[PDB]
Amino acid sequence: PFPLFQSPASSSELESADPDFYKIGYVRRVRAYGVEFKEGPDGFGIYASKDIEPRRRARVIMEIPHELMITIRQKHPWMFFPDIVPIGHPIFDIINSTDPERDWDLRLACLLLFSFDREDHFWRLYGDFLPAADECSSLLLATEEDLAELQDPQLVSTIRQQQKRVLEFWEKNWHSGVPLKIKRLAEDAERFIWAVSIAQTRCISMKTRIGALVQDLNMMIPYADMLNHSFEPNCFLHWRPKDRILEVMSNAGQAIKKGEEMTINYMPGQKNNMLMERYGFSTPVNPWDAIPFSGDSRIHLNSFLSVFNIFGLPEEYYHDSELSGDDSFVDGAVIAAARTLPTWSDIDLPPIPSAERKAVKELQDECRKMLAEYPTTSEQDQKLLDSLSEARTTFATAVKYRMHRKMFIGKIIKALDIYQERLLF
Amino acid sequence: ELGAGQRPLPETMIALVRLSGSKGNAQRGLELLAAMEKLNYDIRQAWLILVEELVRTNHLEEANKVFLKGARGGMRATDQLYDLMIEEDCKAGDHSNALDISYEMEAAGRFATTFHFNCLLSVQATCGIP
Amino acid sequence: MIDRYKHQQLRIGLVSPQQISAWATVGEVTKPYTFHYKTNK
Ligand SMILES: Nc1ncnc2c1ncn2[C@@H]1O[C@H](CSCC[C@H](N)C(=O)O)[C@@H](O)[C@H]1O
Repeated sequence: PFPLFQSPASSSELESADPDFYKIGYVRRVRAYGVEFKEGPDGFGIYASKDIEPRRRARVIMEIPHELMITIRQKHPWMFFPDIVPIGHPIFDIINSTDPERDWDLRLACLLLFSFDREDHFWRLYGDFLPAADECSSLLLATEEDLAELQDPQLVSTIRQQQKRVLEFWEKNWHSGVPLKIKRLAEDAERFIWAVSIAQTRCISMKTRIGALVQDLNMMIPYADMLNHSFEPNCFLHWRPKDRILEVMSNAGQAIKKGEEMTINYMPGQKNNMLMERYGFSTPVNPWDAIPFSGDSRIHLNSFLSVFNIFGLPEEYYHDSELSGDDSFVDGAVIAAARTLPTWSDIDLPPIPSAERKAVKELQDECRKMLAEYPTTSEQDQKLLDSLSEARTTFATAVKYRMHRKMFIGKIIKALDIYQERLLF
Repeated sequence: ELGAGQRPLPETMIALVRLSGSKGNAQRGLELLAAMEKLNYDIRQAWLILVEELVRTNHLEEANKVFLKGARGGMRATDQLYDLMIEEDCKAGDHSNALDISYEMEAAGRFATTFHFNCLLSVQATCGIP
Repeated sequence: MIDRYKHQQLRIGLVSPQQISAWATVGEVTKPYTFHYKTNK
């Protein structure tokens, strides 16, 4: 059992990030504790370097000083903290000539381009680790080929509406008569589209106390956007006001195993269409995805909730792991079914299994129709992705969005199937 | 059901405590809630219904015992329950329990708005000490 | 945020002769004496 006798000497897609990535932040008083940055074909990501033994309170994971971020108030007037825009600079007129509630992304894009031009700004170095125009997964960069494949008239209309708004803003504020200090920020219309895409896909709104002032800031925190999204996060963002440090803290009393990814929820609860519009990604396990349904047929959700060990109020629906034992089927996807499915419930009225069985097939009779509405199948799309070897990443996300929606329909079909038979016991 | 030897369904457990709350049997209600925790279930959601039922059946004094005991545990009640429970106590002249409940709400992550203070003032204005 | 209320009134005032008697309840003093010179009593 001696170390000499013991001879210790997968996950190939994930490689350790460039050491300079953490080093350029480390010199700026950025500390990451027990975690390391790994990159792959999907992108960056923070993965634990060791087992995180749970404590009484939340454990500090990362610290980001304020001076490394780009922050702008959500509400007029537009004041920038770690103030980088000089007084009288023409870029402020562009920022100030924006919609107070619709053009939050545009105001961040102007600051983002302005920061890249500044020589002393930290983001001119951190900008090299941002995804390029092709690598970014934002739908704002997608063309009609990916949008048509997306198969969502509502989502496509919104995306094409944003593209016109962003492009026309660049045309108005980047004509031939602008000063060179403004022209060099966006030499072509395409770059400004990429700037807005980064702003939309990486803004982190938060109420922070800077000194004696409390306000809501559309922040651009570095090293913290790299955290991926999950509706059941293992860590959250906490702003420490005394030293202007943004703390990334793992949930209190939760153990993180070696190599586990650290994730935060970008939005509290939203549907995949909102995530595609904002961040350009979708999750099949979204507990907030809905689906239109006729109200004629309904079931007893209390029986449905209990059979999958789902407890709490609808605002706090969650699944219990130890009660179910293993239950590999139950996930966040079926939790959304508890909300989007038409249901009925009285004080304590037990349901009629035959009537529900009469309706479960009738419910599933409708469920096969939506899958038939989409010409492709859930497995057909993912098979295409594996076969696909040369395409834009927005095309893959558009495939994933319709695949996740189709699986969400596929998941509930199985969910009603197991629910129907389990109702007998 | 216990004699047969299988775990009762949560819906059955929820119906039990609600029935106890309808008759105001506080001792029975808390005993069943302890069983759920011993059965490793979500006591909080059932605990809300039992407290509401006691208030519904005008068993306010018993409701204070159940609500406070859950409040000291750490579970957070709904916004409606805090508003309902505080207002009933102040209508019944139970500022001592209402103030204690309000403190538990503050520790629960919800801050007393103007509505909650108005309920407390309705009783303090009659104490004779401005 | 509910302040932890702590009301402590500290009143002062003239005392009625009855309450003076209440302090001595019987504590009537008549002899202008003290410890005895010899017996120390
Ligand atoms: N849970 C998740 N699943 C899939 N993609 C995700 C994700 N969370 C974040 N992303 C990706 O990251 C973008 C948000 S910015 C997050 C940084 C990014 N993950 C990176 O590696 O640099 C999304 O548009 C999406 O492309």
